[PDB]
Amino acid sequence: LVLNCIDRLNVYTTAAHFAEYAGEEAAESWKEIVNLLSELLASLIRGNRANCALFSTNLDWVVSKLDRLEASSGILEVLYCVLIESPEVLNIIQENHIKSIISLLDKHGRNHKVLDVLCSLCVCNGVAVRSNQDLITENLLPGRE
Amino acid sequence: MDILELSERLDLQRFHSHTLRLYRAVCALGNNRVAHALCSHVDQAQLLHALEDAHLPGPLRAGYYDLLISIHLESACRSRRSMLSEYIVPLTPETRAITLFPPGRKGGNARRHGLPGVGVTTSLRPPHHFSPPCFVAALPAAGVAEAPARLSPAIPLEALRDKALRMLGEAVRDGGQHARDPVGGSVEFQFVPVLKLVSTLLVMGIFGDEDVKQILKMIEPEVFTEEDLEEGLLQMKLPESVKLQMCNLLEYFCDQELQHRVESLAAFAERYVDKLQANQRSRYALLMRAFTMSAAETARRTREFRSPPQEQINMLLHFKDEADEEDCPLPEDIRQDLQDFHQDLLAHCGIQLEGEEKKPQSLQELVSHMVVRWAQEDYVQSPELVRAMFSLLHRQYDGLGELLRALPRAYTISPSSVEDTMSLLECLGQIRSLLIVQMGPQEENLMIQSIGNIMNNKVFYQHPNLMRALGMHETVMEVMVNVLGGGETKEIRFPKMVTSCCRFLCYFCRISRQNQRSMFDHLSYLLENSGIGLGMQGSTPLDVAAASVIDNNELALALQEQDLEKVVSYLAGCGLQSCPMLLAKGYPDIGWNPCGGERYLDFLRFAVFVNGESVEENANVVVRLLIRKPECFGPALRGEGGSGLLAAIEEAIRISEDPARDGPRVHLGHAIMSFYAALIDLLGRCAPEMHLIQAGKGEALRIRAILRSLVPLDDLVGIISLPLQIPTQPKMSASFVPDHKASMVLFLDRVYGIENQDFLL
Amino acid sequence: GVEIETISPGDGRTFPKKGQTCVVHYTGMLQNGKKFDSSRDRNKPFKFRIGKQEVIKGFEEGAAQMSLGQRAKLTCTPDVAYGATGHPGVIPPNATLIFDVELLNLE
Amino acid sequence: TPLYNLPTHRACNMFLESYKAAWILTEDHSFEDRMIDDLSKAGEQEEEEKKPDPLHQLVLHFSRTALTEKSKLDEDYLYMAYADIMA
Amino acid sequence: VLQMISACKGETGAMVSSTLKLGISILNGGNAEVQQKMLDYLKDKKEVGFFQSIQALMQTCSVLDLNAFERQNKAEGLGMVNEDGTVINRQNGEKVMADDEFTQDLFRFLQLLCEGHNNDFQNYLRTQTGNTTTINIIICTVDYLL
Repeated sequence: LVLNCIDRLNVYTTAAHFAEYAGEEAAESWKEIVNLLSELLASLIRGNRANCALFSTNLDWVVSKLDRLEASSGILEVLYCVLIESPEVLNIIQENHIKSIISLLDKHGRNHKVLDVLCSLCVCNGVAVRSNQDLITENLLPGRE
Repeated sequence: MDILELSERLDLQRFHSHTLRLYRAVCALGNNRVAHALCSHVDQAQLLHALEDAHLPGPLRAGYYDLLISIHLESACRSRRSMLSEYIVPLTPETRAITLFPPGRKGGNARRHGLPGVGVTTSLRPPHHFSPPCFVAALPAAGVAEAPARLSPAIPLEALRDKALRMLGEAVRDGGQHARDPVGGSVEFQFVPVLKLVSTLLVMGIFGDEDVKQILKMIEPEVFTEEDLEEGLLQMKLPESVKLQMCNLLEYFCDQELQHRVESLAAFAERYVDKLQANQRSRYALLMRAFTMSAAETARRTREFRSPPQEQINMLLHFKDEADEEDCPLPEDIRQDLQDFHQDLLAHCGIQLEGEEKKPQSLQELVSHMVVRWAQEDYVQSPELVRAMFSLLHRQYDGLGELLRALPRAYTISPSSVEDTMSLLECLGQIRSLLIVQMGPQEENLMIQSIGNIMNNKVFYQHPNLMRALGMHETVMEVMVNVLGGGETKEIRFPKMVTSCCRFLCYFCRISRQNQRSMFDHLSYLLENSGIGLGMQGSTPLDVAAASVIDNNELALALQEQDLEKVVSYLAGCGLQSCPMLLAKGYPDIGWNPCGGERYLDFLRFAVFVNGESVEENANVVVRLLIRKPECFGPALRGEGGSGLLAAIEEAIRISEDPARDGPRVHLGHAIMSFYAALIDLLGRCAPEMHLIQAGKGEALRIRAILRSLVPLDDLVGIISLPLQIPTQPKMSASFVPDHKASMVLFLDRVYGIENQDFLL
Repeated sequence: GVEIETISPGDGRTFPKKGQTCVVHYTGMLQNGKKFDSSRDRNKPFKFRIGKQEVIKGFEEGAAQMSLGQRAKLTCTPDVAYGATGHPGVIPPNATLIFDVELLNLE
Repeated sequence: TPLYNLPTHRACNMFLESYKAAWILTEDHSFEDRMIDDLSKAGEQEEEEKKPDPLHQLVLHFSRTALTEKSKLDEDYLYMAYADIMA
Repeated sequence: VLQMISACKGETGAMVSSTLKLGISILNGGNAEVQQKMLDYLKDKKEVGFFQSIQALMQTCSVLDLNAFERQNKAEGLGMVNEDGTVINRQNGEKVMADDEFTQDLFRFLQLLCEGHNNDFQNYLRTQTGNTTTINIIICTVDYLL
């Protein structure tokens, strides 16, 4: 129901000046409620081991809902908790997620959290992954600039 | 923007530190390709300039040091550390020329123990095999083509070692001068990275003798002069990480000392066994010269000839003292040498031998006093430092325990037989380095190629103690259980690699006996894992289980019972299954498992007869388990559901010639007849021994009655009386197998018995 | 269609034969970009043979018509040097390569 | 005949096994009491709420490993050896 | 020691053997101070599971059996001579019990734990009050004796 609520609140094409669809007293209470919901999910999946494994079912939706203009705060931290506290979802990561992460890094400035997430995305719990490392070294650094 | 700018642009400095962290994480645990890629960006000159510079900030200095460590001196260090617990000595005059070497110059037994790691140590470890980086070489056109991965980029080792030595000298000089400006802004950023670098270089084994002597001198210039100014690191207040680095350094030095000690003991052992062989030859010659005028000639002949060499060696050695008891067939010449060597070895360890601030004048006393001094300081808030400290303290008080742990991993290799040993060790190191990495196509191809290039080694044939030690069978089992289990239906992923593995398992079973038992319990775990997952075709581990118990006569007697229950339950489940792969392969849907049932019957055939006998306990247990479930051995066609065995074999025959139920190399009739032959052979081999034990007990009679009542008469004779093919147009495995008649004869002889009329018929 | 800008000072009238070994002292330089390789940084000349492939064909054909001690700017076209795939993680795809080879072999 | 005319490797291995099954590991050290006495005797080389320097950091470390999460623990031969030494 | 013995549950590995040996070593003679400290710690913490772990550990103890003895006798009968396999076929004939030392150590530790006549540990062991679960070790010990 939380995911459904987030999806229903995220039907806005820009979530900035589309408040006329809902009406008044909604435009001001948009960024704060989005950040509060993201932080609620964040504190929910933080600390628990089984919860991260249970929630690690649809990472594509989280990846797609990452660079949602204002959604830089939060959301990303949820993925970081999932990666740290559940090192088993790191098996179905295709090039689309890496491209989305690189686009987020180039679009939202030089944020250290993005580099931390990319750092945690290669090495697993004592086992290295050749595919993820090779994908990272050719997409994030295909050259320079 | 200038690197040296730390006061401003703090966010940029944090970003660069995290970028270095990402670079180090990418180049972690192998991946020589990204190693070369990073060598393209952060080249050799930049790394050396960042090394030599001292005005750099702390975090960036630590990041650059750890990046250089993880790029250049990482893979070789891991490979050499993975085999630091293995000690192998060859037979060269250099080995005979090295011993404990007491300081006899104005000394003797009551002298120093010598500086550890001064060289002249001999062992068998593979070379690092570096390669210079390059970027003007065109990539091969063929994709991979079983490429042997790559090699880490090479850097000048001597120049790097000299730079590290001068860096540590400058650091200790600055620490002695008590300057208020650290290199990295703190003591940690000044001491930890250089200590980590010098520890990695020391583990590398690049230093010679003068370098190690200088390092030991500058560590503590108080009790290392047997070979106020410049105070050592041991007399300086330092944080926790410096303590960890020094603890690792001391652990490496102690490991080197232990390796030297065990090599010296191996040389002494070779000399002692040579002397013992010479004395035994002389004693045999004198006995041959004078063999008369005696009464215990037969006893002496049985003792020195009709006895295993282990027992003879144990008698001639363990009776040398027996706590001052003698009673040994050896003179009193080598006994004095043995006692002197034992006393010298006990003096070398931490035993006073007399009674059981002060200058230590040694290493063990020095490290013990230093650890006590560190304990006497404030409470340590780092649990890992405390654990390493206590491990180092305990490791330096019980030499007997570490010696007893290290002796099973010691062996002596024949001279001029080191090339094969190096090849085997390099292959094992490659196996481990691919074990620490997740599986995939290229790495499985490399593993298959390596395990196919290890067969022709001329080492695995002999010396079972090499593989009994080390634990490489455990490594193979970990690899295979990683590729097989852990992912439910992921067992079918990556096939065609278990064939070489299973061949290796069977060979390791057939080598020796203790290895046979160990791999027996391990293969029991494997058959459980295969049963939880239905197994696989081809080189099934069930075939390995059948081939492992071909001739033991010891494991089957003490074999468990729940494993048989699991096996028969899996067989019943396969019999009640509909074989989804067979129907998709082009065969009609039949609720029976031909291949699985045949393999299970073949395995059960090899786990009953042992060595031609019949264990009554396992026989009755398997009979009770098999007959407890009526839904077994084909309940719908064997006769349980209301059919007949003769009708079943006639239907199988009618299917066999001109089949129509199936389409395209294994059909149903051959599988049916093979299954029936295997079941009847298993029943015949399960008969309660012979008439020698059936005349005294009633359990054998009851088993015989049940077996006779299970299958009716006038059936085996009718099957035998069925005509065969033309006796020698070409035929293949579709018609009657001549070995079926042998099974019929064996079952008739071992169950029904004999009479006149049936015998003549 | 490869342009060569020979620098006349540096003398040398010994053309490289086919089958022998000669050393180079080049430094890499990407087009409209940065420096990625430098033999001077490693302080070690690169040794390679002539006529046995093992290098870029474009680089070989650019360095063929050169004398001893005569540096130039060998611009390698990307369609034959590294192709549309390129080196995965160092050289971006379809990019020209610029080098300044310096000869110091004593033969 | 089985004694002589044998490769030196079998003799060396057999000697190693026999020396392993010999007067070694016969409790001829008695070093545990000496070490235990030598540790706790150093209470303060140069020193109310301060914890004792020896025999207390080890106990606290073992207790904190006891009170950790993630079900039970294994291996840890250090606690093995130390408990055996004290006993 | 009480925390180490309360961590491992059911498993009879070397962990439990070493903990029980240390408990024998420290409680030999029955010091009143140690018993008082353990009672105070158990009353303060009020942690359940230690009694459950003890009950599970003692429930899986070993007893003599006839089929195992027959198997051991058949193994000791040999019938063939292998490469010094006599000393490795059996662990000096301990295949029948393999747990007598551990069971004796555990029962000795329980005896040393409850040897004082304070009439305090007996009531706690029969029915503990600080926890919401009763174990009643006496009945389980009676079952083991039976």
